[PDB]
Amino acid sequence: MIQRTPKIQVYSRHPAENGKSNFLNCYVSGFHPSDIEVDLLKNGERIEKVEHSDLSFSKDWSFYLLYYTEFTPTEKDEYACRVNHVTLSQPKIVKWDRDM
Amino acid sequence: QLPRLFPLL
Amino acid sequence: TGVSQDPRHKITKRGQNVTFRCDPISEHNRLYWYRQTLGQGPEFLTYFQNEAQLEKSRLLSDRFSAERPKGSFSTLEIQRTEQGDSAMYLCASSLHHEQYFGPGTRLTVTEDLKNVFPPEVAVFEPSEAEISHTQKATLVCLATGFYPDHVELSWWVNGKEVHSGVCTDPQPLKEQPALNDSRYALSSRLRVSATFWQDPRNHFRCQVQFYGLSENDEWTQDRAKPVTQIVSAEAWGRAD
Amino acid sequence: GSHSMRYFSTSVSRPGRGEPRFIAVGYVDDTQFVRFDSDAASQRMEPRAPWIEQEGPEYWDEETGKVKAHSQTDRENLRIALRYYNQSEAGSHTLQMMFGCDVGSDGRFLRGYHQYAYDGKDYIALKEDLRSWTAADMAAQITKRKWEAAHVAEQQRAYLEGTCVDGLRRYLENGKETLQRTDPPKTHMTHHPISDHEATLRCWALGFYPAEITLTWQRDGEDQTQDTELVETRPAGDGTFQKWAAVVVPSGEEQRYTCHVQHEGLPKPLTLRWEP
Amino acid sequence: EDVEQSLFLSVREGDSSVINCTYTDSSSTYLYWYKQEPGAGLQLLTYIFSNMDMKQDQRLTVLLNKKDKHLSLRIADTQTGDSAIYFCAEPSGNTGKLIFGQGTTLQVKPIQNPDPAVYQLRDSKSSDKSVCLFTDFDSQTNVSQSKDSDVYITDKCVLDMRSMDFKSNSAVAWSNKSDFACANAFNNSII
Repeated sequence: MIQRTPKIQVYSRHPAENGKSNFLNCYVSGFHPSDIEVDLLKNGERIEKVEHSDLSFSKDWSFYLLYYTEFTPTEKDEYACRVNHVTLSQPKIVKWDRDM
Repeated sequence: QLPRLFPLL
Repeated sequence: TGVSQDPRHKITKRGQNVTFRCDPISEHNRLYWYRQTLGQGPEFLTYFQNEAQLEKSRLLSDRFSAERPKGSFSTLEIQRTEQGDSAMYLCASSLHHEQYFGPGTRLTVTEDLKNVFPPEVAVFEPSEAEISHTQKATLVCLATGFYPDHVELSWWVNGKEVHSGVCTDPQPLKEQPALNDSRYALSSRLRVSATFWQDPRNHFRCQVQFYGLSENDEWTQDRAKPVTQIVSAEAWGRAD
Repeated sequence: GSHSMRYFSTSVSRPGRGEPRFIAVGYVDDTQFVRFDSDAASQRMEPRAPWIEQEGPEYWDEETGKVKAHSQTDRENLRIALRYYNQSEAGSHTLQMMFGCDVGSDGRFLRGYHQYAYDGKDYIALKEDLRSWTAADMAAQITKRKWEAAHVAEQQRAYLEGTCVDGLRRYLENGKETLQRTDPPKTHMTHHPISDHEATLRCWALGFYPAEITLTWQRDGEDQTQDTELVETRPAGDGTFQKWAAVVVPSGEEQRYTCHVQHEGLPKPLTLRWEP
Repeated sequence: EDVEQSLFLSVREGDSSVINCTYTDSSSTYLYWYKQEPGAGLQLLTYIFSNMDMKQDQRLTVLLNKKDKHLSLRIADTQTGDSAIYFCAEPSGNTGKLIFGQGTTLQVKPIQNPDPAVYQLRDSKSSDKSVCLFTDFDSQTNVSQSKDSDVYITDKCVLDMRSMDFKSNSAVAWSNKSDFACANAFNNSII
């Protein structure tokens, strides 16, 4: 029964600068089957008002999903995406990195 | 615009 | 000729219940019920995708109920029948889009089972005038006073069914065409050569297959129970 | 040239937790215009693009009826797949379906698609000629013989060349600003020292539409498909897309490497070298 | 909103019969012709998909105009055996359930040179009962109804004797009453 682990990318919609309104994105793709848990974290704490896209898949039949929230970046604040899937023993955290 | 009939496997 | 329906014909007293059966072509996933009144196009009753009944019309009232328990066969049940229910009840199946229809269940709803009568059958011999002018002979067969109008008229010549020289009226005509529970009459012609008719060794039999009561139907009248039967009439050749 | 319309539909059986979940989404090229979610409150084909909201009342009633019928049929198809593979009904399985049509510049029918996968594997596919089927396994051979006997392909071809292309032409005229556009990529290079001896060059493409794009690496005009990293093309969340590719590089050797970008929105393919 | 076809079409044996039908939805990907004989059930006759202009099979031609929602059935060299009710059918909604026209009864008229005669036929079983046969009359004859409710007259019936290539129109009259003569039985105009 085909299983594919998600590829996880955490980024901003626009080039980040501190004080400027923006959107924090967590894109999860290449995964099977469709059940997946995604959270956005600010300094390790779950961000509450997070939207996500409608379940779709690529030609190769692997699913993809975008999770996003409005945020204003700062010097200090550390952002992260936490994913769990049947193909992971432990929730995977990927930190947001402006250099990416 | 969706079709009005889908096939059964 | 793959879709089966049971029974072919049915007579029930108004207010009684009746059940039809449809056996679709072996592996067909989609099954449809239609009602047809003479003169007119079939009207959709209901739709099954395997076991699931996904669509019913407003024609299908409380009294009407279809089931298809295991996919496979389907049954339509009418409760407390009215005379408006009298119709052909058709079944169709398909793999996808192509719909194959069965021969139908011809339902007749009558106030009373005493309203049912087998045909009387008479054969009328050719005229000498016709034979003189045309060197042809026409026999007419006349089936009268039957109800309901579930008959199949055939001609048999020296014990063998004929498939040429025959015209049977496409629809029986009512003895009172305005009344709702009128008895019916039906005529058929067999036309042969004068020479064939003029050999008295030749035997002509008009046959009417009547579809009437089942042998489990209640019956307390004195005249024979008008069950499913063959009534016939015959003439021999006439050397004239 | 080519525009495409695609519907992507997922059925997931959850035995115990009720009936299977069904999700369908529609795209024109890389823009979503509708969704249906069996589990949602509305029980309706919903708009998912501002430009589709001007479709009349009958559009929405019809598309809703047709996506609920699609729901039922793919629900039945999960149960048929259980039989064909002799699986228990205790298990959870995924049926995926993708169909739609392409038109050229001239607005003419180019291509049709009608494909299924069962728990993530190709099951059956309508061939490019739209006359016959590709079965990927022994179960799918049963389906294929059924479908060739019932003329399913001839019937689907009439939808694909008929209502599908008619829909696609209408959307392309009613969502003109969004759909009939190219946004060229904004490109740059970043350099990340990772050691005394090693470094990462990253080639960036931001804000491009449509999503189709090629980023390639060369070392002195030789293709570098080695120590190379290509991320999935990702949505910005605003109708545009992003991508990067990276090569890990010995220190001092940076100038020998070129990033090459192709996109419809670029007149000529770009070459980029590290030299800030 | 219904599938519309004409209720009745008369054609002469050997001529081409066209049956017209306007259907409801342009999105319908197939359209059927079923044929019904007096006794038998719906025969699936021919079909066409919404992306074909025309389809041929033996004497049958189907023409489709998807734009106007016009479907037509052409029978070449119409024979008396082509007499039946022709129903056009279109899929309705999302189940592939059919809606049907009311159906066109195709009456094929023999071209035989007429030789009209009324004969009296006597009951075979030693009785005093009779029928009148009005036979071998022109295919354009309107055999009108009885004024009298105790005189029964059938419709015009086409008989084919194949061994001879001989078609004839026939009608039958009978009555229980005494003063019934065959002379007076059949009122008919040649239209």
